[PDB]
Amino acid sequence: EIDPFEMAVKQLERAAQYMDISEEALEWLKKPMRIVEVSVPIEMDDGSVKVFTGFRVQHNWARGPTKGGIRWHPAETLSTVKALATWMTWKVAVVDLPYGGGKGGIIVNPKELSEREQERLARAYIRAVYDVIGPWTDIPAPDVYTNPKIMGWMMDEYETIMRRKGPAFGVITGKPLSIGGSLGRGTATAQGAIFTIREAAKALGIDLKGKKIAVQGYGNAGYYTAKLAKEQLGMTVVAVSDSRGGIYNPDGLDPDEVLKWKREHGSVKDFPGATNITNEELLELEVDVLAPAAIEEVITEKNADNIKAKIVAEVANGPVTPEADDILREKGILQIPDFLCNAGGVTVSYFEWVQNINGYYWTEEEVREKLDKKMTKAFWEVYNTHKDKNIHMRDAAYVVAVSRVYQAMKDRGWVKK
Ligand SMILES: NC(=O)C1=CN([C@@H]2O[C@H](COP(=O)(O)OP(=O)(O)OC[C@H]3O[C@@H](n4cnc5c(N)ncnc54)[C@H](OP(=O)(O)O)[C@@H]3O)[C@@H](O)[C@H]2O)C=CC1
Repeated sequence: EIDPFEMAVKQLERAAQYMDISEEALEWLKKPMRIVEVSVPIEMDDGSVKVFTGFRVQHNWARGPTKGGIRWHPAETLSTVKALATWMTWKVAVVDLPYGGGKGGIIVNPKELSEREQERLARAYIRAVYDVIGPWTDIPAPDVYTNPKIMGWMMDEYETIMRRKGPAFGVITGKPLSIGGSLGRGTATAQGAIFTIREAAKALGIDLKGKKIAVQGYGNAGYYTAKLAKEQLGMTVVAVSDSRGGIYNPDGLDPDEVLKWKREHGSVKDFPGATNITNEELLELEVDVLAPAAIEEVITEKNADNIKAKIVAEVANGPVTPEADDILREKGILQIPDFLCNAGGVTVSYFEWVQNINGYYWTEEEVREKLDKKMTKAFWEVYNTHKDKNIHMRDAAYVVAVSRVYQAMKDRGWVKK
Protein backbone atom coordinates (compact mmCIF):
# COMPACT_ATOMS: atom_id res chain seq x y z
CA GLU A 1 0.00 0.00 0.00
CA ILE A 2 2.76 2.42 -1.04
CA ASP A 3 5.08 2.28 1.99
CA PRO A 4 6.21 5.79 3.07
CA PHE A 5 9.91 4.90 2.91
CA GLU A 6 9.45 3.35 -0.53
CA MET A 7 7.75 6.56 -1.65
CA ALA A 8 10.59 8.68 -0.24
CA VAL A 9 13.24 6.54 -1.95
CA LYS A 10 11.34 6.77 -5.24
CA GLN A 11 11.17 10.55 -4.86
CA LEU A 12 14.91 10.69 -4.19
CA GLU A 13 15.69 8.56 -7.25
CA ARG A 14 13.44 10.76 -9.38
CA ALA A 15 15.31 13.83 -8.12
CA ALA A 16 18.66 12.17 -8.84
CA GLN A 17 17.48 11.50 -12.40
CA TYR A 18 17.56 15.27 -13.03
CA MET A 19 21.07 15.90 -11.65
CA ASP A 20 24.61 14.55 -11.85
CA ILE A 21 25.10 12.43 -8.72
CA SER A 22 27.29 9.37 -8.23
CA GLU A 23 25.81 5.95 -7.54
CA GLU A 24 27.60 5.64 -4.19
CA ALA A 25 26.18 8.97 -3.01
CA LEU A 26 22.67 7.92 -4.04
CA GLU A 27 23.07 4.61 -2.20
CA TRP A 28 24.27 6.50 0.88
CA LEU A 29 21.30 8.87 0.69
CA LYS A 30 18.84 6.00 0.29
CA LYS A 31 19.57 4.80 3.80
CA PRO A 32 19.30 6.59 7.14
CA MET A 33 22.69 6.90 8.82
CA ARG A 34 21.39 5.96 12.28
CA ILE A 35 18.09 4.49 13.50
CA VAL A 36 17.41 4.11 17.22
CA GLU A 37 14.42 2.12 18.49
CA VAL A 38 13.97 2.14 22.26
CA SER A 39 11.46 1.00 24.85
CA VAL A 40 9.78 3.84 26.74
CA PRO A 41 8.44 2.63 30.11
CA ILE A 42 6.18 4.86 32.19
CA GLU A 43 4.17 4.40 35.37
CA MET A 44 0.43 4.63 34.78
CA ASP A 45 -1.89 6.59 37.05
CA ASP A 46 -3.30 3.31 38.39
CA GLY A 47 0.19 2.28 39.47
CA SER A 48 0.86 -0.11 36.59
CA VAL A 49 3.86 0.06 34.26
CA LYS A 50 3.37 0.27 30.49
CA VAL A 51 6.13 0.09 27.87
CA PHE A 52 5.86 2.11 24.67
CA THR A 53 7.88 1.96 21.45
CA GLY A 54 9.92 5.06 20.65
CA PHE A 55 11.93 5.94 17.55
CA ARG A 56 14.70 8.38 16.69
CA VAL A 57 15.94 8.30 13.08
CA GLN A 58 18.88 10.44 11.96
CA HIS A 59 18.91 10.24 8.17
CA ASN A 60 22.00 12.34 7.43
CA TRP A 61 24.22 14.84 9.26
CA ALA A 62 26.70 15.94 6.59
CA ARG A 63 25.56 19.57 6.84
CA GLY A 64 25.34 19.62 10.64
CA PRO A 65 23.22 18.42 13.56
CA THR A 66 20.03 16.67 12.54
CA LYS A 67 16.69 18.44 12.98
CA GLY A 68 13.18 17.02 13.18
CA GLY A 69 10.04 16.63 15.27
CA ILE A 70 8.56 13.93 17.48
CA ARG A 71 5.16 12.43 16.64
CA TRP A 72 2.79 10.91 19.19
CA HIS A 73 0.36 8.91 17.07
CA PRO A 74 -1.18 5.46 17.66
CA ALA A 75 -0.38 4.57 14.03
CA GLU A 76 3.32 5.50 14.17
CA THR A 77 5.69 3.18 12.31
CA LEU A 78 9.46 3.08 11.87
CA SER A 79 8.90 3.39 8.11
CA THR A 80 6.96 6.64 8.56
CA VAL A 81 9.65 8.06 10.86
CA LYS A 82 12.38 7.14 8.36
CA ALA A 83 10.47 8.71 5.46
CA LEU A 84 9.81 11.90 7.42
CA ALA A 85 13.48 12.14 8.45
CA THR A 86 14.45 11.75 4.79
CA TRP A 87 12.03 14.53 3.85
CA MET A 88 13.30 16.72 6.70
CA THR A 89 16.81 16.38 5.26
CA TRP A 90 15.70 18.01 2.00
CA LYS A 91 13.54 20.51 3.90
CA VAL A 92 16.54 21.85 5.82
CA ALA A 93 18.82 21.59 2.79
CA VAL A 94 16.62 23.62 0.42
CA VAL A 95 16.53 26.67 2.70
CA ASP A 96 20.28 26.45 3.44
CA LEU A 97 20.34 25.57 7.10
CA PRO A 98 23.38 23.98 8.80
CA TYR A 99 21.21 20.98 9.67
CA GLY A 100 20.71 17.36 8.78
CA GLY A 101 17.57 15.25 8.79
CA GLY A 102 16.01 13.71 11.88
CA LYS A 103 12.71 12.44 13.19
CA GLY A 104 11.21 10.77 16.23
CA GLY A 105 8.00 9.11 17.30
CA ILE A 106 6.24 7.13 20.01
CA ILE A 107 3.49 4.62 19.23
CA VAL A 108 0.94 5.94 21.73
CA ASN A 109 -2.56 7.39 21.76
CA PRO A 110 -2.12 10.65 23.75
CA LYS A 111 -5.88 11.23 23.97
CA GLU A 112 -6.06 8.55 26.67
CA LEU A 113 -3.12 9.84 28.72
CA SER A 114 -3.35 12.30 31.59
CA GLU A 115 -1.02 15.26 32.06
CA ARG A 116 1.16 13.38 34.55
CA GLU A 117 1.34 10.35 32.25
CA GLN A 118 2.27 12.55 29.28
CA GLU A 119 5.02 14.22 31.31
CA ARG A 120 6.31 10.80 32.36
CA LEU A 121 6.25 9.70 28.72
CA ALA A 122 8.28 12.73 27.62
CA ARG A 123 10.83 12.28 30.41
CA ALA A 124 11.17 8.55 29.72
CA TYR A 125 11.63 9.21 25.99
CA ILE A 126 14.42 11.66 26.82
CA ARG A 127 16.01 9.15 29.19
CA ALA A 128 15.86 6.51 26.44
CA VAL A 129 17.24 8.62 23.56
CA TYR A 130 19.67 10.84 25.50
CA ASP A 131 22.72 9.08 24.05
CA VAL A 132 21.87 10.12 20.46
CA ILE A 133 20.57 13.68 20.99
CA GLY A 134 22.13 16.98 21.97
CA PRO A 135 22.53 20.67 21.13
CA TRP A 136 25.08 19.76 18.44
CA THR A 137 23.91 16.21 17.61
CA ASP A 138 20.11 16.10 17.26
CA ILE A 139 17.48 18.76 17.98
CA PRO A 140 13.88 17.52 18.35
CA ALA A 141 10.81 19.70 17.73
CA PRO A 142 7.00 19.76 18.08
CA ASP A 143 4.95 17.60 15.74
CA VAL A 144 1.51 15.97 15.47
CA TYR A 145 -0.13 15.61 18.92
CA THR A 146 2.95 17.23 20.53
CA ASN A 147 3.13 20.75 21.90
CA PRO A 148 5.51 23.27 23.56
CA LYS A 149 4.54 21.90 26.99
CA ILE A 150 6.08 18.53 26.10
CA MET A 151 9.06 20.46 24.72
CA GLY A 152 9.54 22.11 28.10
CA TRP A 153 9.28 18.78 29.91
CA MET A 154 11.80 17.19 27.53
CA MET A 155 14.21 20.11 27.88
CA ASP A 156 13.99 19.96 31.67
CA GLU A 157 14.72 16.23 31.69
CA TYR A 158 17.64 16.67 29.29
CA GLU A 159 19.07 19.45 31.47
CA THR A 160 18.68 17.25 34.55
CA ILE A 161 20.57 14.39 32.90
CA MET A 162 23.25 16.64 31.37
CA ARG A 163 23.97 18.30 34.76
CA ARG A 164 23.90 21.76 33.14
CA LYS A 165 27.25 21.29 31.39
CA GLY A 166 26.24 23.27 28.30
CA PRO A 167 23.40 24.90 26.34
CA ALA A 168 20.64 22.54 27.44
CA PHE A 169 18.11 25.07 26.14
CA GLY A 170 19.30 24.38 22.58
CA VAL A 171 18.74 20.62 22.72
CA ILE A 172 15.10 21.09 21.65
CA THR A 173 13.06 23.77 19.89
CA GLY A 174 9.46 24.91 20.12
CA LYS A 175 9.87 25.62 23.84
CA PRO A 176 7.77 28.14 25.81
CA LEU A 177 9.06 31.71 25.82
CA SER A 178 9.81 31.51 29.53
CA ILE A 179 12.41 28.77 28.90
CA GLY A 180 14.49 29.37 25.78
CA GLY A 181 11.52 30.12 23.54
CA SER A 182 11.65 32.27 20.43
CA LEU A 183 9.49 35.05 19.04
CA GLY A 184 7.61 34.63 15.78
CA ARG A 185 7.10 30.87 16.15
CA GLY A 186 3.32 31.23 15.93
CA THR A 187 3.33 32.82 12.46
CA ALA A 188 6.49 31.22 11.03
CA THR A 189 4.88 29.14 8.29
CA ALA A 190 2.55 31.92 7.15
CA GLN A 191 5.37 34.48 7.15
CA GLY A 192 7.55 32.21 5.02
CA ALA A 193 4.66 31.59 2.65
CA ILE A 194 4.04 35.34 2.35
CA PHE A 195 7.70 36.01 1.57
CA THR A 196 7.72 33.26 -1.07
CA ILE A 197 4.50 34.60 -2.62
CA ARG A 198 5.98 38.11 -2.77
CA GLU A 199 9.13 36.77 -4.44
CA ALA A 200 7.05 34.74 -6.90
CA ALA A 201 5.05 37.84 -7.81
CA LYS A 202 8.30 39.74 -8.29
CA ALA A 203 9.61 36.97 -10.56
CA LEU A 204 6.39 36.94 -12.60
CA GLY A 205 6.27 40.75 -12.72
CA ILE A 206 2.89 41.01 -10.97
CA ASP A 207 2.02 43.72 -8.47
CA LEU A 208 0.07 42.11 -5.63
CA LYS A 209 -1.40 45.41 -4.40
CA GLY A 210 -5.08 45.11 -5.30
CA LYS A 211 -5.08 41.45 -6.32
CA LYS A 212 -7.14 38.50 -5.09
CA ILE A 213 -6.10 35.49 -3.00
CA ALA A 214 -8.02 32.35 -2.02
CA VAL A 215 -6.98 30.23 0.97
CA GLN A 216 -8.18 26.64 1.53
CA GLY A 217 -8.10 25.67 5.22
CA TYR A 218 -8.46 28.29 7.94
CA GLY A 219 -6.42 26.82 10.78
CA ASN A 220 -3.30 28.49 12.16
CA ALA A 221 -1.45 28.43 8.83
CA GLY A 222 -4.41 29.39 6.65
CA TYR A 223 -5.71 32.18 8.87
CA TYR A 224 -2.28 33.69 9.39
CA THR A 225 -1.51 33.40 5.67
CA ALA A 226 -4.68 35.31 4.79
CA LYS A 227 -4.09 37.93 7.50
CA LEU A 228 -0.44 38.50 6.58
CA ALA A 229 -1.29 38.64 2.87
CA LYS A 230 -3.92 41.33 3.47
CA GLU A 231 -1.66 43.26 5.86
CA GLN A 232 1.72 43.23 4.12
CA LEU A 233 1.09 42.25 0.50
CA GLY A 234 -2.13 44.26 0.24
CA MET A 235 -3.98 41.38 -1.40
CA THR A 236 -7.77 41.19 -1.21
CA VAL A 237 -8.86 37.97 0.51
CA VAL A 238 -11.96 36.81 -1.36
CA ALA A 239 -12.42 33.21 -0.17
CA VAL A 240 -11.54 31.06 2.84
CA SER A 241 -12.60 27.56 3.82
CA ASP A 242 -12.66 25.04 6.65
CA SER A 243 -13.51 21.34 6.85
CA ARG A 244 -17.23 22.14 6.88
CA GLY A 245 -17.16 24.45 3.88
CA GLY A 246 -16.05 27.74 2.39
CA ILE A 247 -17.25 31.29 1.79
CA TYR A 248 -16.75 33.77 -1.04
CA ASN A 249 -16.98 37.55 -1.35
CA PRO A 250 -15.55 39.51 -4.31
CA ASP A 251 -15.47 42.71 -2.23
CA GLY A 252 -13.07 41.17 0.29
CA LEU A 253 -12.95 39.45 3.67
CA ASP A 254 -11.63 40.64 7.02
CA PRO A 255 -9.59 37.76 8.49
CA ASP A 256 -10.13 38.89 12.10
CA GLU A 257 -13.91 38.94 11.72
CA VAL A 258 -13.88 35.57 9.96
CA LEU A 259 -11.77 34.10 12.77
CA LYS A 260 -14.16 35.57 15.34
CA TRP A 261 -17.15 34.06 13.53
CA LYS A 262 -15.41 30.68 13.29
CA ARG A 263 -14.58 30.79 17.00
CA GLU A 264 -18.20 31.70 17.70
CA HIS A 265 -20.17 29.57 15.24
CA GLY A 266 -17.69 26.70 15.13
CA SER A 267 -17.24 27.13 11.37
CA VAL A 268 -16.49 29.75 8.74
CA LYS A 269 -19.76 29.01 6.95
CA ASP A 270 -22.71 31.45 6.88
CA PHE A 271 -20.41 34.45 7.37
CA PRO A 272 -22.44 37.68 6.91
CA GLY A 273 -22.13 39.22 3.45
CA ALA A 274 -20.42 36.11 2.05
CA THR A 275 -21.71 33.49 -0.38
CA ASN A 276 -21.31 29.88 0.73
CA ILE A 277 -19.12 27.83 -1.61
CA THR A 278 -17.64 24.34 -1.55
CA ASN A 279 -13.92 23.61 -1.28
CA GLU A 280 -13.90 22.30 -4.85
CA GLU A 281 -15.63 25.51 -5.92
CA LEU A 282 -12.96 27.58 -4.16
CA LEU A 283 -10.29 25.76 -6.17
CA GLU A 284 -12.22 26.92 -9.26
CA LEU A 285 -12.14 30.67 -8.55
CA GLU A 286 -10.21 33.02 -10.84
CA VAL A 287 -7.60 34.45 -8.46
CA ASP A 288 -3.95 35.41 -8.70
CA VAL A 289 -2.70 33.56 -5.61
CA LEU A 290 -4.01 30.22 -4.34
CA ALA A 291 -2.82 28.95 -0.95
CA PRO A 292 -3.96 25.41 -0.07
CA ALA A 293 -3.34 25.21 3.68
CA ALA A 294 -5.35 22.06 4.36
CA ILE A 295 -5.57 18.31 3.80
CA GLU A 296 -3.14 16.53 1.49
CA GLU A 297 -3.95 15.99 -2.19
CA VAL A 298 -6.60 18.63 -2.82
CA ILE A 299 -5.36 19.21 -6.40
CA THR A 300 -5.50 16.09 -8.57
CA GLU A 301 -5.51 15.28 -12.28
CA LYS A 302 -9.29 15.73 -12.28
CA ASN A 303 -9.33 19.41 -11.30
CA ALA A 304 -5.79 20.45 -12.30
CA ASP A 305 -6.95 21.85 -15.66
CA ASN A 306 -9.78 23.93 -14.14
CA ILE A 307 -7.40 25.96 -11.94
CA LYS A 308 -7.18 29.65 -12.81
CA ALA A 309 -4.68 30.81 -10.18
CA LYS A 310 -1.46 32.44 -11.39
CA ILE A 311 0.51 31.35 -8.32
CA VAL A 312 -0.22 28.24 -6.25
CA ALA A 313 1.47 28.52 -2.84
CA GLU A 314 1.61 24.97 -1.45
CA VAL A 315 1.39 26.02 2.19
CA ALA A 316 0.23 22.54 3.20
CA ASN A 317 2.22 19.32 2.93
CA GLY A 318 1.82 18.22 -0.68
CA PRO A 319 -1.58 19.46 -1.85
CA VAL A 320 -0.70 18.86 -5.53
CA THR A 321 -0.22 15.45 -7.17
CA PRO A 322 2.50 14.81 -9.78
CA GLU A 323 -0.06 14.52 -12.58
CA ALA A 324 -1.61 17.77 -11.36
CA ASP A 325 1.94 19.15 -11.19
CA ASP A 326 2.53 18.41 -14.88
CA ILE A 327 -0.90 19.71 -15.92
CA LEU A 328 -0.48 22.93 -13.93
CA ARG A 329 3.03 23.51 -15.29
CA GLU A 330 1.72 23.03 -18.83
CA LYS A 331 -0.81 25.83 -18.20
CA GLY A 332 1.97 28.33 -17.51
CA ILE A 333 1.31 28.53 -13.77
CA LEU A 334 4.14 28.92 -11.25
CA GLN A 335 4.05 26.50 -8.32
CA ILE A 336 5.89 27.07 -5.06
CA PRO A 337 6.94 23.62 -3.78
CA ASP A 338 5.39 22.46 -0.52
CA PHE A 339 8.66 21.96 1.37
CA LEU A 340 9.92 25.38 0.23
CA CYS A 341 6.73 27.38 0.82
CA ASN A 342 6.21 26.20 4.41
CA ALA A 343 9.93 26.21 5.26
CA GLY A 344 9.34 29.14 7.63
CA GLY A 345 8.63 26.89 10.60
CA VAL A 346 11.91 24.99 10.38
CA THR A 347 13.79 28.24 9.70
CA VAL A 348 12.31 29.84 12.82
CA SER A 349 13.17 26.71 14.81
CA TYR A 350 16.74 27.10 13.55
CA PHE A 351 16.64 30.73 14.70
CA GLU A 352 15.45 29.56 18.12
CA TRP A 353 18.32 27.07 18.29
CA VAL A 354 20.79 29.83 17.36
CA GLN A 355 19.36 32.08 20.08
CA ASN A 356 19.62 29.28 22.66
CA ILE A 357 23.19 28.40 21.64
CA ASN A 358 24.33 32.04 21.68
CA GLY A 359 22.55 32.90 24.93
CA TYR A 360 21.22 36.07 23.28
CA TYR A 361 17.58 36.38 22.20
CA TRP A 362 16.22 38.49 19.35
CA THR A 363 13.04 40.50 18.87
CA GLU A 364 10.06 40.13 16.55
CA GLU A 365 11.53 42.46 13.92
CA GLU A 366 14.95 40.79 13.78
CA VAL A 367 13.39 37.33 13.43
CA ARG A 368 11.08 38.67 10.73
CA GLU A 369 13.94 40.23 8.75
CA LYS A 370 16.20 37.18 8.99
CA LEU A 371 13.32 34.94 7.90
CA ASP A 372 12.68 37.33 5.01
CA LYS A 373 16.30 37.04 3.88
CA LYS A 374 16.36 33.24 4.16
CA MET A 375 13.09 32.70 2.28
CA THR A 376 14.02 35.19 -0.44
CA LYS A 377 17.38 33.51 -1.02
CA ALA A 378 15.89 30.01 -1.03
CA PHE A 379 13.10 30.90 -3.45
CA TRP A 380 15.47 32.72 -5.78
CA GLU A 381 17.87 29.76 -5.84
CA VAL A 382 15.02 27.34 -6.57
CA TYR A 383 13.60 29.61 -9.29
CA ASN A 384 17.01 30.05 -10.92
CA THR A 385 17.42 26.26 -11.01
CA HIS A 386 13.90 26.04 -12.42
CA LYS A 387 14.75 28.48 -15.23
CA ASP A 388 18.18 27.04 -16.01
CA LYS A 389 17.34 23.31 -16.02
CA ASN A 390 13.87 23.75 -17.63
CA ILE A 391 12.34 21.40 -15.06
CA HIS A 392 9.47 21.66 -12.61
CA MET A 393 9.83 23.89 -9.55
CA ARG A 394 9.47 20.86 -7.27
CA ASP A 395 12.20 19.09 -9.23
CA ALA A 396 14.36 22.21 -9.02
CA ALA A 397 13.95 22.36 -5.24
CA TYR A 398 14.79 18.67 -4.94
CA VAL A 399 17.86 19.19 -7.14
CA VAL A 400 19.01 22.12 -4.99
CA ALA A 401 18.57 20.23 -1.71
CA VAL A 402 20.20 17.02 -2.93
CA SER A 403 23.06 19.00 -4.49
CA ARG A 404 23.73 20.77 -1.19
CA VAL A 405 23.71 17.50 0.75
CA TYR A 406 25.90 15.81 -1.88
CA GLN A 407 28.43 18.66 -1.81
CA ALA A 408 28.55 18.49 1.99
CA MET A 409 29.12 14.73 1.79
CA LYS A 410 31.90 15.15 -0.79
CA ASP A 411 33.61 17.84 1.30
CA ARG A 412 33.72 15.55 4.36
CA GLY A 413 35.24 12.76 2.27
CA TRP A 414 32.31 10.40 2.85
CA VAL A 415 31.99 9.76 -0.90
CA LYS A 416 34.98 9.94 -3.24
CA LYS A 417 32.99 10.35 -6.47
N1 LIG B 1 0.73 25.60 11.06
C1 LIG B 1 2.12 25.20 11.14
O1 LIG B 1 2.77 25.53 12.13
C2 LIG B 1 2.76 24.38 10.06
C3 LIG B 1 1.86 23.80 9.17
N2 LIG B 1 2.14 22.71 8.26
C4 LIG B 1 1.16 22.34 7.26
O2 LIG B 1 0.15 23.23 7.11
C5 LIG B 1 -1.18 22.96 7.04
C6 LIG B 1 -2.03 23.55 8.14
O3 LIG B 1 -1.35 23.65 9.36
P1 LIG B 1 -2.18 23.86 10.66
O4 LIG B 1 -2.57 25.34 10.81
O5 LIG B 1 -1.35 23.39 11.88
O6 LIG B 1 -3.49 22.98 10.57
P2 LIG B 1 -4.67 23.12 11.60
O7 LIG B 1 -4.94 21.75 12.26
O8 LIG B 1 -4.34 24.17 12.70
O9 LIG B 1 -6.00 23.55 10.86
C7 LIG B 1 -6.47 22.77 9.81
C8 LIG B 1 -7.35 23.62 8.91
O10 LIG B 1 -7.56 23.00 7.67
C9 LIG B 1 -8.91 22.58 7.72
N3 LIG B 1 -9.07 21.25 7.15
C10 LIG B 1 -8.66 19.94 7.66
N4 LIG B 1 -9.08 19.02 6.69
C11 LIG B 1 -9.72 19.78 5.64
C12 LIG B 1 -10.28 19.36 4.50
N5 LIG B 1 -10.31 17.97 4.15
N6 LIG B 1 -10.77 20.22 3.74
C13 LIG B 1 -10.82 21.52 3.91
N7 LIG B 1 -10.26 22.08 5.07
C14 LIG B 1 -9.69 21.08 5.94
C15 LIG B 1 -9.39 22.67 9.13
O11 LIG B 1 -10.74 22.90 9.21
P3 LIG B 1 -11.51 22.87 10.58
O12 LIG B 1 -11.07 24.05 11.41
O13 LIG B 1 -12.99 22.98 10.35
O14 LIG B 1 -11.20 21.60 11.32
C16 LIG B 1 -8.67 23.85 9.56
O15 LIG B 1 -9.29 24.97 9.03
C17 LIG B 1 -1.06 21.47 7.06
O16 LIG B 1 -1.16 20.94 5.79
C18 LIG B 1 0.30 21.19 7.66
O17 LIG B 1 0.81 19.99 7.23
C19 LIG B 1 3.42 22.19 8.61
C20 LIG B 1 4.37 23.06 9.03
C21 LIG B 1 4.12 23.79 10.31
